[PDB]
Amino acid sequence: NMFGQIQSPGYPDSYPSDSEVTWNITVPDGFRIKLYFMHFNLESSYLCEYDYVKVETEDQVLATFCGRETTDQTPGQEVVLSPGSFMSITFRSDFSNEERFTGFDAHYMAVDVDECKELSCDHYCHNYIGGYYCSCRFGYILHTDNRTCRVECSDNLFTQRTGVITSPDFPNPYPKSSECLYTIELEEGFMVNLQFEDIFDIEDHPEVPCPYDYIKIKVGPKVLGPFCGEKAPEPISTQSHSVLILFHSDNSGENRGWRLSYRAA
Amino acid sequence: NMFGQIQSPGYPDSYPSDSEVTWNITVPDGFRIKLYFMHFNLESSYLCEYDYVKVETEDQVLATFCGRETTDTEQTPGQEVVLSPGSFMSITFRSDFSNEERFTGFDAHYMAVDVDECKELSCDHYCHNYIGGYYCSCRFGYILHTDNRTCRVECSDNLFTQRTGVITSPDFPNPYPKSSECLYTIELEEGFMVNLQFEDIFDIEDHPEVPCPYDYIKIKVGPKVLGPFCGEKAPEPISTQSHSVLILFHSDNSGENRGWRLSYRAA
Ligand SMILES: *[C@@H]1O[C@H](CO)[C@@H](O)[C@H](O)[C@H]1NC(C)=O
Ligand SMILES: [Ca+2]
Ligand SMILES: [Ca+2]
Ligand SMILES: [Ca+2]
Ligand SMILES: [Ca+2]
Ligand SMILES: [Ca+2]
Ligand SMILES: [Ca+2]
Repeated sequence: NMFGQIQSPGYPDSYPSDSEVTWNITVPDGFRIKLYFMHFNLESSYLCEYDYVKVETEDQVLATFCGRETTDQTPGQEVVLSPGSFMSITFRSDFSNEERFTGFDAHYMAVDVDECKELSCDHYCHNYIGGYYCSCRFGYILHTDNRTCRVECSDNLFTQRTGVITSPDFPNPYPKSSECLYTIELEEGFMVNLQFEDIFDIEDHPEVPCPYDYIKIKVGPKVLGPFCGEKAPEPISTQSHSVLILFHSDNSGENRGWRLSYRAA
Repeated sequence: NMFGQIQSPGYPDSYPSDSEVTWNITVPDGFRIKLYFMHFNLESSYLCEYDYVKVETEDQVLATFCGRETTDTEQTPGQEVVLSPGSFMSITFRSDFSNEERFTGFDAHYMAVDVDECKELSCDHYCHNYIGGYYCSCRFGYILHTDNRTCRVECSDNLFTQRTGVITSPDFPNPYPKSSECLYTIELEEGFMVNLQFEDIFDIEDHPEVPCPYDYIKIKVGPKVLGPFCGEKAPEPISTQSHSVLILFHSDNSGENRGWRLSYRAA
């Protein structure tokens, strides 16, 4: 079902009267139908109510043709493309073909849908015949949704008296679908003070507290947050030599993220 | 296997030294292979002699890449697509013994691409392309021959009974249909004798050495066949002693010759 030919009854002779033939064309998923004509010779009438070639889908009429390609409503060299993978064609003939119209000769074929051109791929889209797939930029990992591109952002440990911690690629949009664990572990006796600076931009919601992306900060047996939005939390003075910062990002958005510096009190 | 992805060993980490991997890609008949790269980071060398990605067929090297996409004036693939001539593509990544610098290799993607045979022993009239193949069809009034390629006609449904008349090759003086077999029959009453006379253009494919090996006219009168006739020069007028004559016109699968016209008169 990648291709086919269709003719009116009797072709290349004049078609009979009182005839009605329907052809249903189905192609696999990821394909559309292309239809064109090499010969078209029908009765010409007002809005093709008498004799006609009707091209339609299951819920939509794509085209209706009648008349003669010579001096007339005809398809001409025009291609009829279906929106999806289905096309129905009906040739109808009324009660009298006294002029001996010779009908039509048509050809159809499956055409690949280019999904990349038509929940899209986060980074790269790759089209192929019958489908498509997504891939990611260097340094990113395709998520389990087969669509978004996450990163590994947990392989860290901050042990020095002062330091800087940011969302991945800050201040460029942070990676979607990621789960970053930043760990501060200073020397016993040191107490960590946290301080946000620069751009702060974490996707939020006007009514619901941080339903999408957020920072949580665990110090001792207690979690601070979640934090999101355009306004950073106020500086945080812990009484702890160790702090965990968890940054969660969902499958959507282009927010720029956050930066913090830490210092021992 | 209409598509696939290929990476260097270790990707996205630096590739190991002394490694050699070949990927053979075969697609069905009527398809070609399209190959492109999303990341390319190799050692650079003269003719890519050290580290390289070599793209080839069974008898032809299509491309050889090396170097890093960052630095320019290089032998990297860039955004360029590599297209195989046929339905086979072989790819070899080679890394020599010297990997001082830590190059991260490559990320490649390939897919089958339909050959458009109509664009790229061809259809006489219409060619129709589809995914994985193609077919021919004919103009209105013609019939696709058993070769699935040339377009013949029915040209034998005739009978000339009038005292005078005109007979021509089909569509004269436009090119006559290939692969056809026309039978023209003149039948007059007993005692009439048919004279034949060619006129206007006469153009039947011929050969300089061999008598009419391609197309020809034969004319049967009584128990005798005249001809075969072909070429650019019509036979001289033919006076039969017969009230009935058969003209056979044969055309082969090739050529665009304009044909012939004759008038007849029953004496
Ligand atoms: C003509 O077409 C048929 C299919 O319709 C094909 O199988 C057959 O082999 C073709 N003839 C030649 C000589 O290829
Ligand atoms: Ca009618
Ligand atoms: Ca596709
Ligand atoms: Ca988000
Ligand atoms: Ca090397
Ligand atoms: Ca094709
Ligand atoms: Ca010829």
